[PDB]
Amino acid sequence: GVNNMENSAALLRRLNHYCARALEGAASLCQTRAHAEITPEHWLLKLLEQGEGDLTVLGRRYDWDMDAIWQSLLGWLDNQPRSVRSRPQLAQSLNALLKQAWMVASLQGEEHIRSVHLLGALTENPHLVRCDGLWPLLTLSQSQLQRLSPLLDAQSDECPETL
Ligand SMILES: [Br-]
Repeated sequence: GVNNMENSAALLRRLNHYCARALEGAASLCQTRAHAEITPEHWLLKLLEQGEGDLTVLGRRYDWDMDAIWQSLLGWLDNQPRSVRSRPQLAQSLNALLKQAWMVASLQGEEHIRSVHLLGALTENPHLVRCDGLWPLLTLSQSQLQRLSPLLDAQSDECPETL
């Protein structure tokens, strides 16, 4: 009903501008391919496409083979079957990832969701993705991600706008 609808909408409003822009990009990509559901893989592809956020900073720091991650996401994208819809919806796994990322962020005292929170949610629930090439994203624990906040705040485009 109404309360559930408004809860899902409040969750979308909590996304920072980087993550929101990427989610819109994922929805646009789904529309061009006439796919019914926006998955976390569609979102991760668009996050990496923007390539200046928390994920890119971590990839650079920990020397992830970013090309192999991108190729795995392309492979996953091309292997997805068409599922007729004039307009896409968020997949069950995406609503779950969004909700868990907010819970990760809110437990840290944050008001907004950034890509590191989506990563934190993913590392604690690896089955939210069904793409083998995403294994580097599962290498850091939530405790490690939390400790990396000063580095992310110095290098990511998702950092605070003030000191
Ligand atoms: Br990124």
